[PDB]
Amino acid sequence: ETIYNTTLKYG
Amino acid sequence: EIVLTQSPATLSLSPGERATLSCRASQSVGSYLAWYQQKPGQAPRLLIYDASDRATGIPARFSGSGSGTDFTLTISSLEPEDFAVYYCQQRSNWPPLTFGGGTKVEIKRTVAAPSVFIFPPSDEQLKSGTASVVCLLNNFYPREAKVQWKVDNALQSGNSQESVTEQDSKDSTYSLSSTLTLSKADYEKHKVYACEVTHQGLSSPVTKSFNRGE
Amino acid sequence: QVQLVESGGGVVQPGRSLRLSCAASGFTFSSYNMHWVRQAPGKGLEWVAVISNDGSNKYYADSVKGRFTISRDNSKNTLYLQMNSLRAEDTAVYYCARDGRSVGGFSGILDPWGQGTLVTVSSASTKGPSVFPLAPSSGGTAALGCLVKDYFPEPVTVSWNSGALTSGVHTFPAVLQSSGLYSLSSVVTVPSSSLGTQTYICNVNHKPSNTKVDKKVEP
Repeated sequence: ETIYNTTLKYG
Repeated sequence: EIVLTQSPATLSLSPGERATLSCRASQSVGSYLAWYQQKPGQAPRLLIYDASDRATGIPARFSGSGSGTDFTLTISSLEPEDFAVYYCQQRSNWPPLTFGGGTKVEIKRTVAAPSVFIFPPSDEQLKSGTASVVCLLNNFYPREAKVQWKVDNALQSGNSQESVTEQDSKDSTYSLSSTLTLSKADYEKHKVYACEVTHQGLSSPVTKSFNRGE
Repeated sequence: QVQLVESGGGVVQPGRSLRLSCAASGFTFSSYNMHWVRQAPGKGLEWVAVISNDGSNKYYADSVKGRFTISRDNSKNTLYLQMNSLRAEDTAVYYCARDGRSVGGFSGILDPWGQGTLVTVSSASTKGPSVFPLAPSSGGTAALGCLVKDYFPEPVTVSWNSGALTSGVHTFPAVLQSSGLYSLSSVVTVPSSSLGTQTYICNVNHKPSNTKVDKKVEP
């Protein structure tokens, strides 16, 4: 499956 | 928030033609721009992500390109199933995740002027104490049309409601129904009820009318 | 086999509360962040909220802050949206959508989406429709129909001649009147020569009120 870039990091 | 603007709001094309849809962002979103398709009566479906990458199982006729503020979605040759609404969506700067307003891809056909019909309120409804006058615009194209209600030659504004069908599966036209609603008491105070229809296929407006009680 | 199924939608009074559910199957639910998105009738898409895989990180659209709460129960493969202090403008189909997998946070890719569940914010009570004729007024074409007036909630279905008449039929989207009740018209165009010989009956079914009406429409 596709792995996308993170655009909003976890806290 | 990042505002996404899609143009044109409606694309009118024939099956087999090339479709080019535009999305513009209020500031740069890099390549973080996706496209979703929404078929009538269905949930949206991911088509393209990161401006140009096709999602799993999406046919090769769909493609995208662009970076920064300007993006395009291309359908190289429209299939019947591609007449639908398309939304762009940015994920560069969020929350909120934002969507464009959508572009509808509709079937292009020749201009067709509406057939117009007016219906007085039924005796049955009048006994119940209210009056609905209905104006029907049948099988016209394109969808832009104007209905002007008149009551004893006074233009009515704000006291009617209308709705429009989806494009017909057989002849690709639209139809429109407009209801003017009045109390029975106000209905009985006036004589001439008229529906005046303006459409680009009509050389001049078409008016259908009746005299109450005739 | 990834599937998302929303439930819980219905009529809710302004100022009251409603909880939506989204049941996930076909994937490891606890591994994914999840979104809610909504679509008002005839309008576009509006992102509502997101929640991290483990429930600890939550964000909301400005329009629902302080009123809506997103939550999840990973042991039950379920996502929730608790909606308080509901407003007319909250009327919409609500979709859950899976956040695309990424490392260290949220992606903001929505794939796939559920089928949606409809929330109608209204003070109206269930009411069956009145069905009035739109009577036909030449060797040409006549129009006739049925006005299906003052019902709540959506939807209603209309057929003609128990489904035997489909050509030329147009059943229009309902409009919401200032009363809070809906009104809809259904029309058909037929040969003017048929008006003396052919019976035309519109079959109206308002299932929320168990109301069925067969209305014969005569010149």
